Amino acid sequence: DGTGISLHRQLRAIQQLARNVQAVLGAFERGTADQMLHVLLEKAPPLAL
Amino acid sequence: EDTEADVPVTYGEMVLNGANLVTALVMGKAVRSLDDVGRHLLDMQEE
Repeated sequence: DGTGISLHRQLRAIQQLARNVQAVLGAFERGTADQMLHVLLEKAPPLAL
Repeated sequence: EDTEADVPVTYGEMVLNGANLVTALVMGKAVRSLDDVGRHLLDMQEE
């Protein structure tokens, strides 16, 4: 609408996605390391042997 | 005694501008024309 309130709650969806997009794009770089901890420990023999 | 003179412009405007809009979402408070009644009540505060 022509109300700034219409623009103001249009802001508070943008400031909802702008925190979420970094959250999922962060979650891959966080997820990148977590794979390396699996694929090392999958090929890691226990060092007493 | 006919054909008089009245306003064609539809009567004025209330918009929730920065006086209202700040009070609108932050507290939930709304005052019709907070500009002057904020101004005047700030000045009668200093008399």
